[PDB]
Amino acid sequence: MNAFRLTVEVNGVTHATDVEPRRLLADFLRDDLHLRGTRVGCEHGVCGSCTVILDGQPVRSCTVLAVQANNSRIETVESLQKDGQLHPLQRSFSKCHALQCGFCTSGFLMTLKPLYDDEDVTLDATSAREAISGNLCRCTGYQQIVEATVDAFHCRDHND
Amino acid sequence: MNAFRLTVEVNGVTHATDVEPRRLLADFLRDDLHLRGTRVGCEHGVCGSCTVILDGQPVRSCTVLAVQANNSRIETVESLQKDGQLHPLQRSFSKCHALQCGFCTSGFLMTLKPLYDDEDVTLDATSAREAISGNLCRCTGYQQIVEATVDAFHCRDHND
Amino acid sequence: NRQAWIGQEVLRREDRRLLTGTATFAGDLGVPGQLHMRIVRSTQAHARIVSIDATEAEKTPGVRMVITSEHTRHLGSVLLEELGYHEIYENIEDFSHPVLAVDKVLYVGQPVVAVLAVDPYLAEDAAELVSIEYEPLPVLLDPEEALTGKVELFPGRGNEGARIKKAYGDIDRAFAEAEHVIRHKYVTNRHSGVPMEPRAVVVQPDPARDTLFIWGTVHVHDNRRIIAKMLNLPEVNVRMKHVEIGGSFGVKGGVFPENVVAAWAARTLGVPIKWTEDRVEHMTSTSHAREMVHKLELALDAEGRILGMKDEIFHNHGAYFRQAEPLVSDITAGIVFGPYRVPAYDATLHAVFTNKTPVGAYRAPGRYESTFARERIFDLACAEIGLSKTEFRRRNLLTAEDLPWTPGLDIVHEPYHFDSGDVVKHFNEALEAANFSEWLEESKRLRADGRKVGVGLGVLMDKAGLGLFETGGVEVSRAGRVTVKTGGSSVGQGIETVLAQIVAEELQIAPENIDIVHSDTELIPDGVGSWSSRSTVLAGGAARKAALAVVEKARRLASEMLEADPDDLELTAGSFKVKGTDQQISLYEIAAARDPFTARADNDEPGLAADAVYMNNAMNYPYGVTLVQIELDPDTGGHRILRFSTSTEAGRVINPLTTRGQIIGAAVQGIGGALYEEFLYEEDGQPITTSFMDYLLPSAQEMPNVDCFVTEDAKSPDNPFGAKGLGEIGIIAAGAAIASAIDDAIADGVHTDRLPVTPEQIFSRCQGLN
Amino acid sequence: NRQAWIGQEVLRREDRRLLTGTATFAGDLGVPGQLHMRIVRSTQAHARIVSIDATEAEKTPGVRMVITSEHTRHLGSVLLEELGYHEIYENIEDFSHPVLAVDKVLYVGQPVVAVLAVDPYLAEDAAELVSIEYEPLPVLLDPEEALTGKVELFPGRGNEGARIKKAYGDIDRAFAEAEHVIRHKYVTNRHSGVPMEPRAVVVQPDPARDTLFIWGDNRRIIAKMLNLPEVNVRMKHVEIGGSFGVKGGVFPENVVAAWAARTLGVPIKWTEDRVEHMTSTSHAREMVHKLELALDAEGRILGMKDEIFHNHGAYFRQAEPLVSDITAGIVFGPYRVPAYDATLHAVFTNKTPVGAYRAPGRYESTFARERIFDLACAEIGLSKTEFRRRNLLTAEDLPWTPGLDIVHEPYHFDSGDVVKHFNEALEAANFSEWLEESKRLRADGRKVGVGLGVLMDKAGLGLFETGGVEVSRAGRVTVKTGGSSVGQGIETVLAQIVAEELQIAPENIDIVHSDTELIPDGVGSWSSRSTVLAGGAARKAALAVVEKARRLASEMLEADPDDLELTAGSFKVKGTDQQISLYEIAAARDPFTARADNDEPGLAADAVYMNNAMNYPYGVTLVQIELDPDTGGHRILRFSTSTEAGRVINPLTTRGQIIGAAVQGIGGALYEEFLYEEDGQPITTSFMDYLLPSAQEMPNVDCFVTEDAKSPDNPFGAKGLGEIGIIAAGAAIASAIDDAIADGVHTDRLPVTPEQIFSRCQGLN
Ligand SMILES: Nc1ccn([C@@H]2O[C@H](COP(=O)(O)OP(=O)(O)OC[C@H]3Oc4nc5nc(N)nc(O)c5nc4C(S)=C3S)[C@@H](O)[C@H]2O)c(=O)n1
Ligand SMILES: Nc1ccn([C@@H]2O[C@H](COP(=O)(O)OP(=O)(O)OC[C@H]3Oc4nc5nc(N)nc(O)c5nc4C(S)=C3S)[C@@H](O)[C@H]2O)c(=O)n1
Ligand code: FES
Ligand code: FES
Ligand code: FES
Ligand code: FES
Ligand SMILES: [Mo]
Ligand SMILES: [Mo]
Repeated sequence: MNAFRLTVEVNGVTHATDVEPRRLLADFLRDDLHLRGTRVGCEHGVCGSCTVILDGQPVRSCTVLAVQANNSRIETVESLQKDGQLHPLQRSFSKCHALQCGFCTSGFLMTLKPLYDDEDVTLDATSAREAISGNLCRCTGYQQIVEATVDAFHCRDHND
Repeated sequence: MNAFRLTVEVNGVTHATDVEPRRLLADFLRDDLHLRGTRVGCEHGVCGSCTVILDGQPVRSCTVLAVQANNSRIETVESLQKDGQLHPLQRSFSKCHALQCGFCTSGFLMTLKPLYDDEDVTLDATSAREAISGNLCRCTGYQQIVEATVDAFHCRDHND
Repeated sequence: NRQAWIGQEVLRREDRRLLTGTATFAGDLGVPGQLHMRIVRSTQAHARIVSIDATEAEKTPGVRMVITSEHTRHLGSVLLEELGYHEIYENIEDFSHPVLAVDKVLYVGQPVVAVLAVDPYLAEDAAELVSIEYEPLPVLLDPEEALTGKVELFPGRGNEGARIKKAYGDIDRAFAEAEHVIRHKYVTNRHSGVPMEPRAVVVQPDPARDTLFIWGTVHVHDNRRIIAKMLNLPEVNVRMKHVEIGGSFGVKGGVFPENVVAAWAARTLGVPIKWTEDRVEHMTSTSHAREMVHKLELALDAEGRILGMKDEIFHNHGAYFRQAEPLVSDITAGIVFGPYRVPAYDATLHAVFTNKTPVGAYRAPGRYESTFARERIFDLACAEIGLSKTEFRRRNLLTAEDLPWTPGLDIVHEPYHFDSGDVVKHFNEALEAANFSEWLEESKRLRADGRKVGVGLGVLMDKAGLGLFETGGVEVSRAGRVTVKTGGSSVGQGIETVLAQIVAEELQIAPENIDIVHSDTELIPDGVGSWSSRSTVLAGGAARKAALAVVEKARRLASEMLEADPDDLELTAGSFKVKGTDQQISLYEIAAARDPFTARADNDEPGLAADAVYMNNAMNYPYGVTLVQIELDPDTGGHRILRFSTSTEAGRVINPLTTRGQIIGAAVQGIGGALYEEFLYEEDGQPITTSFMDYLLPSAQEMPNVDCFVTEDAKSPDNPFGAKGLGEIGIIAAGAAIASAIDDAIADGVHTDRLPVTPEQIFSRCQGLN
Repeated sequence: NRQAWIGQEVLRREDRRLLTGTATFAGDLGVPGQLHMRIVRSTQAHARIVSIDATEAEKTPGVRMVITSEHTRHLGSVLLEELGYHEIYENIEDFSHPVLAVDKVLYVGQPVVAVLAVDPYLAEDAAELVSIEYEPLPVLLDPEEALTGKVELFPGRGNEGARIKKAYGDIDRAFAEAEHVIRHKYVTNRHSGVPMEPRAVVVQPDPARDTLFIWGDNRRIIAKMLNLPEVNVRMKHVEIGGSFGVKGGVFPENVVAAWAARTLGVPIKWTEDRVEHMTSTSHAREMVHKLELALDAEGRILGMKDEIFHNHGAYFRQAEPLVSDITAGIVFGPYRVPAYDATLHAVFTNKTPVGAYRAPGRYESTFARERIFDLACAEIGLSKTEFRRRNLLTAEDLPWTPGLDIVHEPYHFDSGDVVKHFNEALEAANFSEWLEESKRLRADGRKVGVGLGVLMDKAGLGLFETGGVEVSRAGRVTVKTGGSSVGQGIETVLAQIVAEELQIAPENIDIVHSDTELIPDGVGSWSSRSTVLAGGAARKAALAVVEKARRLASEMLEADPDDLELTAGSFKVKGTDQQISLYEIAAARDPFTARADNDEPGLAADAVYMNNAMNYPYGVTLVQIELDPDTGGHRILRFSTSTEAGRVINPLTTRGQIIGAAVQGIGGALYEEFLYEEDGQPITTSFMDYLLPSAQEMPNVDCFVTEDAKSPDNPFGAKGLGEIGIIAAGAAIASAIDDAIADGVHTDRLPVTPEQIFSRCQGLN
């Protein structure tokens, strides 16, 4: 009855495809743009994993119909790694054991990404906690993540 | 480049799908209709396996564009067995070891099907050979196939 | 160069899969021709049914079939659970629904009817159109009024549950000759694991009928054994494939109704079937836990030492056993005493049924609920005796001396016997050195116009061998790399890293070169699994004598390769230096040479008849104290956990970096249980906490800026390597210590019973000022 | 009691899969996110290149990537042959593509560039748009012209093959000490199998720090070239629709797929075009035979001799040159051959690389001999039939460890004919013969001909073949084997073998193979091998489970005993009072301290292995053709191939193999040849030019004629059979035709075209 043609930029690669309006962005970004990197846990903007970069701003791929994202830049966890070398955020996350299961990793990493890429601010333990707070994890809890993020921002700025 | 809306009844089941015109019926039936029973060996109406029932007449699914089958009944080797039981032809094909690889089985079986279902004729070794001749096999030497078909037609008619 | 790896902090091997997103999860899987199962679940808590109307569900296009009960009570057994049985008696049932029975409904969220459609959007589109008319029955909710049993769940009745009893020597005289005898009942909150990945299954049938592929996440992925028997198509042919898991905490541990419906439907259609759970569903369908009622009693003398201790416990199992057999209930009744001198005892556990989601095993099952009440009766006892909780636990902990201390409680089957083989040692210096590390006294010293402090101890039934065995295998290669097969399962706690170190240590090969394969039942026809903080000494113990089988297979084989006998230099690179210092043969070239030359270059010795690995009768019991201080805002209900420090003795920490994750992470799950998480049912029967807006998971800001870790490796147990289970030791005493602190900070009576501690309860200080 | 399964006509197990459409073939497989690979192949038979980089291919939307030699050449290196003998010269040289050439091109069909698209249509669409610059080079086509300069394929020193010689006894003094000496040069076809399923490969990577899944046991090479092991396999079971040894082992396409699947993490699917098959896959049969034969006045053999030139095509696939080593070994077949010189040239030309087509080197040699024989029977005039009767075997002089450098087939060690007596086969296998003789009643029917076949079936193979037996719970048994189901009903043969030894209906045995995760090691199914080998495994395993039961089911009840009545599916104890079933034992012993089965073949000291297994089958083929002297058409009126072979496991399926094999050979005798124009361009590329036999032309008649004489020394004494039907189909037809004119046995070049049967009135003049 109604098909919609998407023209979306995802992790650089532009896509053109017809989708039914009701399909959520999360489901679209996993099918058939087989980027399983984005993960889905809650179903109502809470779990965190859901989270993707939309037009530079982190939003939940799960409270957005795929159709609402037409003519926009989208980035997922797949887009951090640049030629084998893991993006520093990914490195410090492993250097500080900031992840055990895997689920709360797309969510946090993508939340932290634009914050990283922009020259400010520092992230100290207190301000670090407030940053990630929009994402839930059932394994860490956060202590090491908070420790992980901070480490990432020191090799970033003051850096020997 | 503009897809055609096709409507075809396969094995009793109706279907409605857009296909590009250039897609061969064989590839349509295998994908996404996911009836791998139809097999493709040659590419120009020779091998036999290719063969399917179109509107009651056995034709090659490989010299026919899928779009050409619109509003028509098609039957494949999948449609033979009904409720666990193998259709008499399949049963006698095993009784006489009339197959070895598997490829030249859809082809022969579907060629023989309408011939079976219609009350005439008998099939004697000589007239049997001429019937299957439209299909090639590289394993049996036809000897057993010719023997297999005949058996099928005796339990059919003069049945005890 | 004798490079050591065990005990070292090495970055995980799993990390990169999950960071890049190359790793596949159950929901991530796609198979052409897929059907998408959606499940029509119950909307009544207790009801018998007439269901015959899926007509307009069957007639909406895109839907291939709707599975009713009549399809599945067939063959179509009812969910068996396995050994640990005796059995006493009996079993059926629960098992769950176990698969959609066309008669009665025993809780909201129970599977009744499954649909099968092309996409999951259309799947539940048709799920709505299914109509089932109900006869509402009366509803059971309180565990105590379950067994005072009118309103019986099973018409066969079918006495609610199983009654477990354990009791030493002469407690009649231990109590009768006691000065202070203390009676109080405690209630624990109903909460679970609620991991981030909901449950998900994918089944692809090989319609050649030979086999069946399950990228489902069935949590002992070597419990195809159930599905096999159920479907009567055993036992290979049900070949299980490896998938990553997004956390389980034992909550996902085992076979579900969804697992079998999919598998059945897959088999009889020759069509792949995919299933992906709602969060909402997860909250009403995935196994529950934690709900108990703890009547307790104590016998004490003018010294304050223990003489007698116990009364009845009511474990609310929900509506059904769900490979959630007395196992946990049996464990609970075994260790409500913890690591204490307890001369005698009287467990009378009543595992009972109610109209709630069937209870499974949450991280440290039955031990969070027991070490609470135990430490909530000890704290209460110090109020009447008069003197410190610190110096009560301090001198009637676990005399040793005593060790080996074969208890002390029962009649000791935890879970079978006999134990407690507490050959592992000094009970006290933990608590002593744990407070000499270093604060406690320093802010009992509080100018305390803010608030106060709390404690609690936890021993653990945490290597549940299982008994006898666990499989493992190591393989060297022509390409430099090493492969390890194991019966373990990466729930995401670092098995694939720990084992790699264990193998690295013994083989003298960097843990980078080692890869680990698990939960792929074609390579691994037999394994036990991963539950009850076990997989290291068991599956790591498998990896050892595997890697130790190659060294002989290799060093022996290398002496034949050159001509030198088995003595040389000392022999590691990993390679082979004879002499000092001519020539060498690498460990890989040895393997590459054993090609089709009459043989084979590998090992897989665990195990045979008279098993291997061998871990039998007695498990190790790790013990640990949690220390907490909380501040509270009294004009509202708020609180800020000012300090937190769990400290647990456990011989041989294999990977310190990762164990820290397992301690801190768990501890937080404890605070979640202590102050946030409760499944609330409305008095009529409907679940209230179904979303994430209701069920409160701890977030980043509210958590302690640090959980300090005090672990020491004194007294290694004797299962070489002398190591302990640690994957649960975080949460054990997290509930009791928070509770003690809250009561200490108010401060009235030390009189808290029911968890969690809601902000409404926590202005009973508006009363204090009034 | 009980009944017997082995040697009985049991309806095979593979049938139902194929009849219904449940059966999966590599081409039927689909995987989400798939890339469809189309390969841009050579259009020059011989040339160096200056390729484009499309660009115009990569530009077409839906194209993800285009693989040139740039990618695949670093690396892996050139394809890698096999074990492990033959490393006595040093190739490369060949192998094949390998994996993609940007230096020289050596045959029309050679993979140059691979594209990767979303559907297979866009693949061929964009592959066209690739443009390759060529510089043509002098084109080799004739095997003789190959070795005598002046044109070369491997412009270094190489340069054109391997030289394989075999000799002993005194050849020349035998040639000096003889009255009649016979010479002639025979030339043979170029066929292959041309099965009904073209080649197909699907690869799925586990991109997460892991493996590759492959559908289509020589994992071993791909693993090595990619340096991806420890495998890390993971070859998955798919049913195959005709190998005939053509689908062989490793192709260039096989490894490109794996490389690309690995370095992308994207499912990759490849299915071969028929035109591709006829120009890309294992060719065979192309041989030249110079033959010298020495005779006494009695007419017995005193020695054979001369050169053979095998046209290996452009490269060394498999065989490597296993086939070329074998051929030089058994041109003498089943005969008294005191001594001979056998010198063989494995040479290269600008043609599709050669593999091992059904009975490789046997169709070829068997022609040359039974044609140099009919020619002696012309020049001495002695009867064609009783020549062979006078001059085959040494009835009494067995074991017959041969003369010349023998056995050496391919190697180590011995060997000889210990298989049953030769002649009372040829004698006894003449039901119908001498009254098939009564001709012409002056007419137009003309033909009668004979051919003889020894086969190095057996080719140990070898040294072993893995197997395994699992009994568990639900009333079924699962048998794992190293072999492969290719259409010969292997899954059935084993099902019988096991069923017999296990006392349980074969309808209850399921057979698993070619799932490398499950089966960590194994050989395949080559030169008529597996029934003795892979069956000897299944026996060894099924013989182990019975001792696991009938000794540890002794303890489950009382007593030892140990007892009368061994099995009827169970074990009634010490009389007919009741018992434990065989599944019930297995049901009991799983979580209780052990596991309930066996995979006894084998250990560090091997198993099952039937060790250098000799095991030579033998027989005759009998042919009566009718000719139409102008037109030159023909009607094979009567046909009967004969075979003595061990025990014959299944009479029904064995008949299929024999009959089936013959038609392939008859096809080779009068229908099939790969033709090439002067510039090296392949001509017979479609199906209208390459004529496969059809239902009408083939004899309504094929007489199964098998005899169980002395069994060999490999348990239940059996033989290889899937290759004997074809052997003599060349030699017998040709002799039948020359008898059919007549003017005498002077035909060499196969096949036999009707234009050649235009000796019509060059018979009248
Ligand atoms: N890096 C590590 C990991 C584990 N261990 C210890 O060695 C053994 C290996 O772990 P395992 O045998 O898998 O322990 P369990 O089978 O009990 O599972 C781990 C434990 O802790 C967990 N940690 C988890 N972490 C994540 N991210 N996700 C889950 O689902 C987890 N589920 C669990 C569950 S369930 C429990 S009970 C455990 O005793 C553990 O205490 C260790 O010393 N060092
Ligand atoms: N029902 C049977 C089948 C086989 N045998 C014999 O026992 C052995 C088991 O078969 P196998 O080990 O597979 O023999 P090969 O590996 O040589 O393969 C069989 C033979 O014959 C064939 N038969 C085929 N039939 C079909 N339909 N399709 C193919 O691709 C086939 N490919 C082959 C090829 S290749 C050859 S050479 C063989 O020696 C055979 O002669 C038997 O006694 N009874
Ligand atoms: S599921 Fe979409 S935001 Fe948590
Ligand atoms: S969510 Fe399970 S590890 Fe962080
Ligand atoms: S392949 Fe299409 S008709 Fe034979
Ligand atoms: S078995 Fe290969 S075509 Fe009949
Ligand atoms: Mo657990
Ligand atoms: Mo073959």
